[PDB]
Amino acid sequence: APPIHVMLNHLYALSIKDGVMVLSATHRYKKKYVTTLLYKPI
Amino acid sequence: SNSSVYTTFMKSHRCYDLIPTSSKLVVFDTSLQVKKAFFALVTNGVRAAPLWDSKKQSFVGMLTITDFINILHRELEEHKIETWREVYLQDSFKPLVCISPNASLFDAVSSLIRNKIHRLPVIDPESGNTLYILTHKRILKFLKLFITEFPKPEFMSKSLEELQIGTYANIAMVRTTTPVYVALGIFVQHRVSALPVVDEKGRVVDIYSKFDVINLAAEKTNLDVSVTKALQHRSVLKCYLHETLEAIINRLVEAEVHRLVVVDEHDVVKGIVSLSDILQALVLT
Amino acid sequence: WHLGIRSQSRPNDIMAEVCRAIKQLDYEWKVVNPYYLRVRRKNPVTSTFSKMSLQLYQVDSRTYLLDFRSIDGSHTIEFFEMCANLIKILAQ
Ligand SMILES: Nc1ncnc2c1ncn2[C@@H]1O[C@H](COP(=O)(O)O)[C@@H](O)[C@H]1O
Ligand SMILES: Nc1ncnc2c1ncn2[C@@H]1O[C@H](COP(=O)(O)O)[C@@H](O)[C@H]1O
Repeated sequence: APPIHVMLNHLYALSIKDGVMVLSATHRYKKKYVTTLLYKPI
Repeated sequence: SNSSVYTTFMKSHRCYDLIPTSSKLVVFDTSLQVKKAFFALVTNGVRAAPLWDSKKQSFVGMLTITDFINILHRELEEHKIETWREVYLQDSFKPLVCISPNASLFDAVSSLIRNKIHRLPVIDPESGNTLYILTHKRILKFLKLFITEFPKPEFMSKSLEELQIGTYANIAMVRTTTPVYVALGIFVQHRVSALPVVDEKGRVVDIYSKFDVINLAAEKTNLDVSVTKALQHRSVLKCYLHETLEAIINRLVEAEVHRLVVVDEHDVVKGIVSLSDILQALVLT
Repeated sequence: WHLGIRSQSRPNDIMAEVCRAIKQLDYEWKVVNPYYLRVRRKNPVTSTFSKMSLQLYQVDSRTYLLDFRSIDGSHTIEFFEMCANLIKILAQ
């Protein structure tokens, strides 16, 4: 049966709200960490 | 190089050096309704956001309060960022101004000034990722940490008058009785961040920013109202020509404000010294 | 903040659906595992490649979790867009 800061590179999302979708993920650049939030219309 | 240590210091450090160990970056897709974008800006507590165009598959610039000023000066909320940038052909006329993580801080200040902008996206040439958004504010803080812990150049003791840093002519201002929509007009015309508010004798009694204008617009309740009446909806740092550049830097940085209003003994506005003025003085020269 | 997306259907169908979805998108995929994928996509505009990995976990007695993970224009944003397209089809 299917499998059961590792969150790195994984996709995260806020619940859609009033037409807009918010995607987010933490990526690493050298020794720094950037959590990016993208606001995009459905 | 004591009298040019700061320029050398800025040349010797990369933009990557002042990026936090962990930071948050809010990005807007250009097809976002201008209304939603603003609320997104508010709820995340930021002033500006990089713009990603899905059609072009590229970052095409910044969404700043000035853009809202332009739009408002001219349904407005219902339209998409794209649409409004199109009206001004923003992409073509004023293309994205960015910088690499490995570029020097000196290049960051140079670029900010030369291009008369306030937001400078740090973009990795390798991945094309926007890493961080540079501001005079942030750069000055960084510089400060070095300033108050390294033997200061004699010119850091010289006064404001002696160094002639700041703008002391053509000063755009408002009067307490000035209608907000008039202030709006002088913002677009003079391309200036904030307006000193002067009383009947021309004494400064307040400051008025683009942010104030837009916040009032958000409330949606005409603009005819004077500036002081509008300023009551809210929720003045000044300097003298005989104060040391060091003392001005200190006041500007810990107040975490964007500029000081240079003023008379009677608090009559003589001029203005902004962060960009300081940077240009410390670094670019 | 929710990690990935969820479904209470059957792992057979869930995986079947994603592949049907992946197909519409005209995306290259490679079954490394019955419930673990690997996707590619040449960028029609920048002419570059971007790749992510799908992986179906299991959360409770009857629920499943589909995980999106980026793999080392804009890498990050394109990762968001690849996912956004998938999640759109899946949500139909
Ligand atoms: N990094 C940048 N690249 C291109 N345009 C910008 C950048 N930063 C600001 N602008 C534009 O310059 C104008 C003034 O922005 P600001 O000086 O940041 O208030 C606004 O219309 C912005 O859209
Ligand atoms: N109210 C104003 N009137 C005229 N010039 C100004 C005013 N505010 C700022 N400046 C100047 O405009 C330039 C950009 O400043 P800032 O917009 O504050 O970054 C600086 O060199 C300031 O000296």
